[PDB]
Amino acid sequence: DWEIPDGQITVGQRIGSGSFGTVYKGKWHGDVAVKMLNVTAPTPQQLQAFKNEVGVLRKTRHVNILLFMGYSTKPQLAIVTQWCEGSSLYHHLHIIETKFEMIKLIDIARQTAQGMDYLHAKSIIHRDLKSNNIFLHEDLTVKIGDFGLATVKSRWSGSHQFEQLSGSILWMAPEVIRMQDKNPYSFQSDVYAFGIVLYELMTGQLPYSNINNRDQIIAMVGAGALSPDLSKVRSNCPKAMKRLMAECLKKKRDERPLFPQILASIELLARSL
Ligand SMILES: Cn1cnc2ccc(Nc3c(F)ccc(NS(=O)(=O)N4CC(F)C4)c3Cl)c(Cl)c2c1=O
Repeated sequence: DWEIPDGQITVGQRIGSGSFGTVYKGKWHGDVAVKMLNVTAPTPQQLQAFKNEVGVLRKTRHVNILLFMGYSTKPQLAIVTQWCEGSSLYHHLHIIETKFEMIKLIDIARQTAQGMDYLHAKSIIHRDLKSNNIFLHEDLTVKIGDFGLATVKSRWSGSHQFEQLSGSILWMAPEVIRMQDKNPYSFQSDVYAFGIVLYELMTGQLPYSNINNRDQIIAMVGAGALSPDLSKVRSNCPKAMKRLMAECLKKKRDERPLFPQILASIELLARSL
């Protein structure tokens, strides 16, 4: 069973407190990450819902997916994963401004597509792909996290949905902003978020960095009147990668490619470097 009994995890350094929980470094058969959920004590029905969502996590066994290791309840709800040695892509790109060579940028994109292709092959929609939950383990291996607990994060009363929106807006497909079309969360909305990660890798920037006001971003992207400025792509970005990024970012979701195609395009342009 995957529940870790209380008393076994030792909590260490606080890594950061986001919209939905706080991550600590921990000790449990070695280094681990422990994400304490920022939520009210669950009801019996909610506790079962939480365990059912852990069922989704358990479907993932792939080197580009952050390794689920266990969960806690009786201290308070928590998800335990491996500890990644290194930083998130957000930290590299936008905080410490690591200067990756293009070959490495493409390899990070390739591994991220590899993990997303695996998730979609297991019928998992990520729903919140973004660079601060893509980790570069040992500066080599991409690990994708923060897809766990979909109903917990989006449906439970008091799950900080307003703060989650602020933290996700830059990666959010126009139809997820509006929530009006049928099944707004889809493989294709994950593709759009991945296109924004491609924009981050290939420009070094967050999209819309000339628009100070998140409130204009949400309205203008949701109305179909704003999209990332691909003229910011670096001069050494392969044309085929710029073309792929534009496809993933299409406003009309039915026009975006899915990850087998994305992965194949990236593998091809990586050989052609
Ligand atoms: C520097 N450093 C190093 N190692 C880290 C490891 C994990 C996390 N965060 C984190 C978490 F602690 C638990 C669950 C998830 N996501 S998850 O529930 O979907 N998870 C994927 C499994 F399948 C279940 C995530 Cl992302 C961070 Cl933040 C760091 C970090 O900052």
